Amino acid sequence: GPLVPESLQEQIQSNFIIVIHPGSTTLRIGRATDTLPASIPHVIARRHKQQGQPLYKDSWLLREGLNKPESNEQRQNGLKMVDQAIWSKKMSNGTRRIPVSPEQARSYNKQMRPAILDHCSGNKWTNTSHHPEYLVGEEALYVNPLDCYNIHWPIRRGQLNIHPGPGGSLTAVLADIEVIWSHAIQKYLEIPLKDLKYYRCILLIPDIYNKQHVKELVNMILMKMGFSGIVVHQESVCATYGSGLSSTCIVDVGDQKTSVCCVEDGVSHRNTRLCLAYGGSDVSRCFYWLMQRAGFPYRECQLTNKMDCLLLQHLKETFCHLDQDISGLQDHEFQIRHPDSPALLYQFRLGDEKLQAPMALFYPATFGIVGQKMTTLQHSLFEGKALGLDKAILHSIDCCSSDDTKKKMYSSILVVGGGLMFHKAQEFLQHRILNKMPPSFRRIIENVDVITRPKDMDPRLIAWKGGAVLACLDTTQELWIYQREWQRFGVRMLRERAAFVW
Ligand SMILES: Nc1ncnc2c1ncn2[C@@H]1O[C@H](COP(=O)(O)OP(=O)(O)OP(=O)(O)O)[C@@H](O)[C@H]1O
Ligand SMILES: [Cl-]
Ligand SMILES: [Mg+2]
Repeated sequence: GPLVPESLQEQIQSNFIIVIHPGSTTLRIGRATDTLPASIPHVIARRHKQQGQPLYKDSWLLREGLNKPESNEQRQNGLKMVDQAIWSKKMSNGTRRIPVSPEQARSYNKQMRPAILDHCSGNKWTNTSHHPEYLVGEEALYVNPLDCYNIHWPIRRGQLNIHPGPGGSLTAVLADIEVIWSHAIQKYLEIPLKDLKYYRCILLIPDIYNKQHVKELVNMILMKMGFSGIVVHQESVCATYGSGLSSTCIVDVGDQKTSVCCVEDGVSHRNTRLCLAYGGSDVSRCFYWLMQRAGFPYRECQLTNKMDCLLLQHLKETFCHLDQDISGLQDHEFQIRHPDSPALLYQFRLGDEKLQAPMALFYPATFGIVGQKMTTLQHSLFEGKALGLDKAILHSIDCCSSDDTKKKMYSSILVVGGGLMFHKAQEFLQHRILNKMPPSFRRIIENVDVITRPKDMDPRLIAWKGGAVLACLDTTQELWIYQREWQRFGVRMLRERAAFVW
């Protein structure tokens, strides 16, 4: 409650604490005093050192296992489960939702031609005339695909993006992280790197984390970048802080990973931890596939193409919904303003695809991913099969030992991150939870409450905000690990001094 005059707010403690929340697609970074953190595409373009090197592009909306022999059938059967769930749920007036045909749409759609809004789109490729060794964030996304740059996303599906080839070693990934993080600090926080010695860092990490990798990051923060101290915490607990819910089931739907777990007073219960290998991006790809069947008028779209991918993400965020009551064929329009093209405006007609795609989050077989580990527990048949979001929430809560805990968890489900930012998502999910949960508890419990915009904030920023909040906490004074303790004892510090059980 200490209100600080503007003449002094650059001198309070939290002005010298940098809060860092990495993501597969977006880095969120800022001073603990910033109201909004900077949001950067967590990506880097690196120049070739020679002529005639093959262009490496990281996968984004594509991933392994989409084209196995079984992929197409699995996709089909999932979409039938989605459809069954859609039909099964009556509309507000109590009637059935009348399905509309993809073919009916296709007929109208591929008579559609784009109009031009402008001769030039108004966007251009990042300029690389001066041969930068690298580019970061949005500048990286806008590198002409024909330029001699490899594109690297240091994080995929919420873990370090290690893979065969250039940029895929642990060391390359760490160097890319450092370059990306350092660039953001100088450019957006406007903090010279030589000054980091006066700063401390709060690093948010996944609920289920990799000890070795966290170790490395901490080493990077303290030793390579020059922060004097650091505090590491799980993004799930931070989410609870940012939202003000001491006890709650937390679900973080990101672009590529979905976390579920139960948190009780700053503690994520290991036995309740689940990580699912899908998120917003999978929905984006699915929506694309559905739209193609409806005669999607942009016919030269490709999933391997960054600009197209931004378009698909955007289309999903504009059209997709989880509202039973929005039905029928609707007339829509969208723009394309890519570099090297005109500003284009497209008419087209969409039906159930707008609802089917987001619901694949509850029927993830729809993604048609075959032969991959899809589910992860904290230190198998259950892993290779993808688990719907609601089943995961339930399963997680069911892994609480106490029943008073469970009462608390069913009663409060917090949903965080961007992945589930669809219209009516809160209601939609609250409805499934009621019907799907154990009926014994459904009675004992006054209501199931799903929270999506707590305090009416941006779900993408809740955890980051919690990180800042964590810096103000009294118990936090004892969490800091400082450079010299690290240089000396290293990993021993985390075992001794981590807020969570290392
Ligand atoms: N209004 C919206 N409607 C639907 N989806 C949205 C909306 N806004 C953002 N998203 C989605 O949120 C996802 C990104 O969420 P977020 O930035 O929390 O992920 P991340 O932290 O980068 O990824 P991860 O947590 O998987 O590592 C993207 O798939 C994006 O399309
Ligand atoms: Cl906000
Ligand atoms: Mg995330």
